[PDB]
Order: sequence, then structure tokens, then C-alpha cells
Amino acid sequence: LRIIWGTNVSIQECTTNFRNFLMSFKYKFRKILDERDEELYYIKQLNEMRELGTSNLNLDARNLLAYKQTEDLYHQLLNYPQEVISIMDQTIKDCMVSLIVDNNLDYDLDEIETKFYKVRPYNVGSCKGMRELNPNDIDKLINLKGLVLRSTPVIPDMKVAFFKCNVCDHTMAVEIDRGVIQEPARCERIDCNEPNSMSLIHNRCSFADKQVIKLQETPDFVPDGQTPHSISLCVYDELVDSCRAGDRIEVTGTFRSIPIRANSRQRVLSLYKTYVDVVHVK
Amino acid sequence: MSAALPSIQLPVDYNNLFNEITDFLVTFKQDKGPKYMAMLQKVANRELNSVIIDLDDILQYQNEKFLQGTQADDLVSAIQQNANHFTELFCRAIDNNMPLPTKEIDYKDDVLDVILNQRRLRNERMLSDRTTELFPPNLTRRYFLYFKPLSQNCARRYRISSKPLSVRQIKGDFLGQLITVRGIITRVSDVKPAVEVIAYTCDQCGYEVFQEVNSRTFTPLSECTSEECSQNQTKGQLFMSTRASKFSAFQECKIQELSQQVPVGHIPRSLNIHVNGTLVRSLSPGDIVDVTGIFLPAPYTGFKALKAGLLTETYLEAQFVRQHKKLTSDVEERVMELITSGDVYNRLAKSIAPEIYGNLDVKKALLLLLVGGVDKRVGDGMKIRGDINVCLMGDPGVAKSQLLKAICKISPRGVYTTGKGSSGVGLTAAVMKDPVTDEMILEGGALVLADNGICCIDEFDKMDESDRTAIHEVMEQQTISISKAGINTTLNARTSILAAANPLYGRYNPRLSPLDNINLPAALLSRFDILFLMLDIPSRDDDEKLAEHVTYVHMHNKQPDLDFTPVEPSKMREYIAYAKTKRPVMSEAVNDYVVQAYIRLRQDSKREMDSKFSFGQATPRTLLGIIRLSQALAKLRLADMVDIDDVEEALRLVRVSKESLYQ
Repeated sequence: LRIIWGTNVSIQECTTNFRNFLMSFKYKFRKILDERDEELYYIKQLNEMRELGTSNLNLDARNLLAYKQTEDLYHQLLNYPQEVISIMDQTIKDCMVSLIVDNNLDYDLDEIETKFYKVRPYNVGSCKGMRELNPNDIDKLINLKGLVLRSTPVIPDMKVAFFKCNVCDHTMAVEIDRGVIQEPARCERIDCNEPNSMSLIHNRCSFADKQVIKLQETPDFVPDGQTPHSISLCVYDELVDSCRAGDRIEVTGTFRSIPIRANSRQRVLSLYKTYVDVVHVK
Repeated sequence: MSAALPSIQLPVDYNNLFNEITDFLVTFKQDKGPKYMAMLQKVANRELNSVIIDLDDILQYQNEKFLQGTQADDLVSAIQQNANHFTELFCRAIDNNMPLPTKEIDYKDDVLDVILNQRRLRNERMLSDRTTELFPPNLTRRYFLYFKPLSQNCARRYRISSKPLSVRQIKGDFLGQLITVRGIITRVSDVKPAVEVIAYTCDQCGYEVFQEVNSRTFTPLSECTSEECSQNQTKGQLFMSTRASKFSAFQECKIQELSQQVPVGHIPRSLNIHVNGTLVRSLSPGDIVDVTGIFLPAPYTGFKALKAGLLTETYLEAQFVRQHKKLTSDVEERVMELITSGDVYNRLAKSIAPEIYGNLDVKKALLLLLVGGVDKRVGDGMKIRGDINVCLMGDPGVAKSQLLKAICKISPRGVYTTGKGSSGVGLTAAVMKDPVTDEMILEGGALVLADNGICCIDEFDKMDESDRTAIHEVMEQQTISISKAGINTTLNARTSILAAANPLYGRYNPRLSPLDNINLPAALLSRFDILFLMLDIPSRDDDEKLAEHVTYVHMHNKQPDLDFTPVEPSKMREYIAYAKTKRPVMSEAVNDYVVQAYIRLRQDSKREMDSKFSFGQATPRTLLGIIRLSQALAKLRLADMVDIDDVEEALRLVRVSKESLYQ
């Protein structure tokens, strides 16, 4: 198969593994909750978003341990949680096509096949607070229980750039997808023009949203000496303006750390700052 | 280079110590085989990451070098000379004598397992891919080192470096050594990931450039420096990587002095301490502890010319912590000692606070409230009142403060307070100034941290503009909040109140009207349950006994007497905690006996109607409180006997708490 330098994860068996997990399910999981429903919650809901148009599937993600297969998927999910969502976002759009190929009268077969969807695994495992966050927890899922305090308005992100030098007309749009904007040093739109002054027409290329939110843990069974400390949030999608400040929270997020510039005007840097990146809140 | 760059020839070298750590191989057979090698096996199988290389295994190793008459230099000499140099030659001795594949890990069951071997094989196959950079030794450790000195009778055997010196005398030649200091830990920061290794990827060659981590500021390098992706017309542009960069633990703390070994002069000063390895998350604010560790100064690297000439601002680096002074689980033998001996109403009354004269009524009124218990599991949305509050008043000269507050410093989770400091605005939590780290945190007072405990207050006439709000808001159920311009979130309220109001000038005149000295009528006559008094009447027989009472404590130093065996406070604490796990349910004859009690409570209170002595006009809020303390005393003395006699103990207390002014 295709093995990556970065991860150790597989190829699209999980697509095939999801489909037999999803379609041949109809109920499971009674064995842990043995007290003593003929169709799975996901199956009817998969038809529901098809006729609502929404882009969000709130996956319980506590089924791969309640299914005989998908164990290695399940433990890769708690171990490479940036690639495996990017694999799973390809499946749901294609699994939507797997219901679209049945009846060809279903919303003209183009427009619900252009806007992307996304998934939301949540309630995965459990944590207990903040005095357990060890440095080895680099790319894992964390299940916090705390309190939101205050917010900020949205600052924008750099998802696409724009350029134009002083020729008559040049509307290129360079992508970034990094921490590095790359630039040319030669002209364009002619066969003979020198290394010209390339200008940065900033207010033309589109930007999405982003919001940082400050959290402090709820002082839960604190031993009457310790002060509840802080951590921050970063959201990307349309979970903005729904996390208003002042309510109890249970977040479902990944982990990330960033460097800081030590001098404000140099690129020199080293006690890092971390944060979390939310995939789904509650 | 010239101008005194070479030094004098020193007789103390390192190669004589380098081979002496080579004979720290399997040779120490006194202390099942090589015992320090046995600990080497319980780390490689990945369950614990702290070795302990003490001085005991060095001194006994030097004890059985008493017979080999050869030149063996001293070890505790050099390791107190320059202690920090004794870890880098140490790790370069373990690797030649480390048994590597002694564990069994297949795919999972180890963090960062297949990928480091993926990384190692990606560098191992690239060790022979020409038809090259070795690992810096910091990459493959997955372990740390530690040290531990001695202050036992081995120091009195034969010969110091571990006397608990204070911070005051420490500035001399004690810089670059290993010294322990006791203190009190304050200013606990958090745990942040520090850097020890690096990995830049350029996405063209994949050759991850490694470097040692220097001080807190450093700089990335260029992209045309490598061996494959360099040296052409195209160079891969470098950037960082997270998962291929191992990160450590780090947390900062500050010490002070014991306030008993300080001289008569100056104030004590602080000191900086760090952590490494895995001693982290093991200190607390208020720990009367001591740390043993090694010494080094640090450069400042900022504004070093005009200011910062040769200032030093050192810290100490930690090595060991020796912390001090810390339910049917090998403790049931003392729970039986209360069950076999019995004696609830009197021996426990003499147990808590036996250091006064008389007043067995009030020492009994408090022990019932030190157990509490869930009032009623209401289920529906009827949040009933619990946790009644008793207030005191009167002006004795027996220093009333250390009567009540001595109970608070042994009772569980019961925080002390006073008038100054956390006033009624800072009784709850608020937002304040912080250091250069995350400001606008929610700093608290007492009630946001002492939930469901004891709020032992004094000085009730102090800061009353904020306090008079503060007492109602906890007597009112569940509105401890921060109604500021920051947030409108509200937290719980479940704590009992024990108040002691001081009178007006001189004595409270009992012939005058009461409430001449307490300023809250509405807080008292309707929202409390019971009162007391500490009035002083002249009486000859008691005071000479009270005179012998206070003079007996001076010639000796001990205070105990009067045929009472003193009881350990853990025993009743276990008895309270066991009593808090019962919660009996009342019968029907008890509510039949209180309706006749309240009628007899109604009729006589509706006879006086005067402003001479008495308070109250028989509220049901007093009626529900007398049900509250009954099941409380039925909780502590649970023999499953909720009956007429159990509540007869209850009205026995309300009649003696009342009319304490009639003398």
C-alpha cells in the first residue's frame, strides 16, 4: 500500500471499512449496556442532510469499539487526528454519491455534490481536568470540562492570495496552504519585461473566519489551595457566535503548539505556548 | 591564543573519573543482583522514567574500597565541586551498558513507537544510500537522571554537603554546587512544553537537521546547508515539524523563608527554582518542604551594554523533593473504639476544644453542625434550605478569637477569615491584575473555594458596606456570583456560617435593650436559628478556679486534666465522615411530636409581645430548623431510633441556647 513518511496510516480500506460498518449495522452496542432500534441513527440521518443540505455530521464516534472491525482505524483516530478526518471527509461526499447513484432525480446531481461536508467526532474517551496534560500529548483528542470567559471579534485568515505588478493587467492568485507565502521575481503577461515591482492588492482575495476564545477550567474538586488556570480556543467553521461567553462547556478538540517571537522585531524565538483546536463543542 | 588563555595545570582531571564510572559496571554486589542495574530494566520496558542515583550506592561502594590499597579519588568531593558536570559524562557511560531489546511491544501499547523506528530506519537506510549525520546523543534517551544526598549517621560515621542551610548565608562559594534549602513554596506556574531537540523539514530531501537547544531564545538556520536538497539550483525551503520534535516538562516556583530563622532585621527574599525530568506536578502553594538540587547562574542576553553589566540573577536547579507534614481501609479499628466505648454526648464534647472553662452547652451546639448531611433528596425543583448557621455575641476577656478559630484550623475544609483583606466584595471571586502571563483570571476570596464547609468569620463590624450584602447572599440559597461587567455566571452556595459579633463600647448593658450593637435586624430574627452569649457575671468560686486555670499553664507547659482521655481528631473526622454516609429517614411519631411542640412554641411566644428581653415571634423558619438539627443529631448518634426521645434531645438545646441573657 501507500505508506507515508509522516504517519503510519493506511490507504482507503477505511472507506470500504466505513461502508460495511455503516450499512450493515442497524443496531449494535447493547452488550455493554445489557439490560434486556431496528435501524441505525446514522442511516436515517444520512438521508436527512441530503434533503436539508447541511454540511455537518455529528458522529458519536463511540462505535468503532462497539464494532468487531475498525479497531486500527479507531486507535489511529486518537493518534493522527488531522489526516484521518481528511480521509473521512472524502468518504462522506462519495458515500453521498453512493446514495445519489441510486435515484438520479435527487437535487439535480450537481449542487449537493459541490459544497463540501464535514464530520464531528465527539465524546471520545474521557479526561478529568487540566492537571494531567503531559507534554507527550502532542496530537491527541482531549475532552475538556470548563468555563468560557470572554471573546473577541473575528480576525481573518490567509487562505488565498492575490498579486499584480505594474503591467496593464495581471490577476494571478497564488495559494499558500503553509506558513510561507511564495512570490515571483520575474514579470509576466509579456515575453520581455524585467524583474518588476510586484504589489500586494490585499483586499481582493477572500478570507474566512477565525476566533480565539479564552477558557478557564471549572474548579471541580480542587483541593482548596489551587487557583483555576487558563487555556485558549481556536475555531474555524461556523461554530462562531454560538459559543457565547458565560456558560458551562464540554469541548472535543485536538492539540497543537506554536512558537513565539521573543523580540517583537526579530524572528528569533522558547517556552512555547499551546492551545487546542475545536472540532465540535457542547 | 595569547594573553593568559591557558590556565595553570590542575591535578583534578576528568579522565580519572571517566574510567571510574566505567567501574560502575556490574561490580556493586553488596546491594537481586546488581541493584542499580535492576532499576535499569524497569525503565526500558516503558513504565517509569526516573532513575535515582543516590550517594548511598557511592559511599558503600567506597566502603568496600577500604581494602583495595590503590589511588581512588574522592567522589563526593568533585560532585560538590561542580555538580552539573556530573550528568553528561554519566549518560555517555550508560549506553555502553544498556540492554536494549529487553521489552516486548508489538504495534500499540507505547507512545511514539512505530514512528521513531520509522524515523530510525529512515536514517539507518540513509546511512548507506550513496551507492550522513549521526544522531546527537540527546535524541534517543527516553529517560532522565537524578541525585540524592545524605544527612544520616553515615555523616557521623566518617568524613556535610546536606545541612539544611537557609537562604540567608548562601551567596558565597555555594554557586555551582549542590545544596538543599527548606522554605515555603509560592507562585506556582503551570506546566509548559520546553524544547530539547529540533527537526526542520524542507520537503525536498527530507533530511531533518538536528541541533542542541540553547537558552530561551534561538534562531532557525537557512535552507542551503544540507547534503542532498542543497548544492543545486533548487533548494527545499525549510520549515518546522511538531511530531518529530520531542518536548519536555517545565514549571517555575519561588521560595521564601520559614519566618523563625530570619534575623531581627531585614525582610526575607525570594529565589528561583526550576524542574526537569518527572518531579513535576508534585509541589503545592503552602508546602512546608525542602528541595535538594544543583546550582548555576544564567546570562541575561538583553540590554547588556548600558544596563546589565555583569549581573547574574541566578536560579537553582532541582534534583529531589522530600515533602513533609501531610473508610473501611485499615482504619476501622479506631471506628470501633467509639462504638465500643460509646460516650457520644459527653466525651466527644470534652474532645473538641478542652481548653476553656465551662461552656459545655456551646461546644455541643457545634459538633452537630460539623457533620451536616444532605437535608432531603428533593428530586423535583424544590431546592430546600440546608446547613443552618449559628452566631455568637458577647465580650469575654478570654480572647474569644482563639476559641472559635482553633476549632476552624482542625475542622475539615474550614477556611479562616477576618475583617481586613477578603471583604464582602472580595469574598466571592473577581478579576484582578496578574503578572506578565495570562491576566484577568478569576481570583477568589473564600466562598468560591470553601464550598460546603466552615466559613469561620470574625470582626463583624468591619467593612460592612460590602459584608452586609455578603452575608445575605449566602444565607440566600445559590446566588454566589460575579455580577460584574465581565460575566454573569453564578456558582453554588452550600457552606455554614459561624459568626461572633462584638458588642458596643464597654460591656453590652443587659438592662438596656438588645440589638444595640448588632446592626442587622432583618438578618437575625428571621433567618437564623439559635443564639448564645458570653456575658460575664462576678462570681467568686468560679474565678479563683479560673485563676488557677490560667496560672497552671505557666509553671509547666501542659494543660490537660479532669479525667478525660484526649482523642485524636482523625477519629471523630472518620466518625463524622461515616455518620455523613447514613442519612436516616424519619418516622411518623416525630412529626406528630413537633406539631404539638410548635403549638406550645406558638402560645408562650404569643404571651410576652414585649421589647424588654426576647426576640422572635415563632416563625416556621424556626420550626423547620428544629427538624434540621434533629436529623443531624440523629445522623451522628445513629442507632436507627428517630423517635420522641431523639427530638427530646433537640428541644433540650433550643431552651438552653435561648434565655442566655436572663442571668
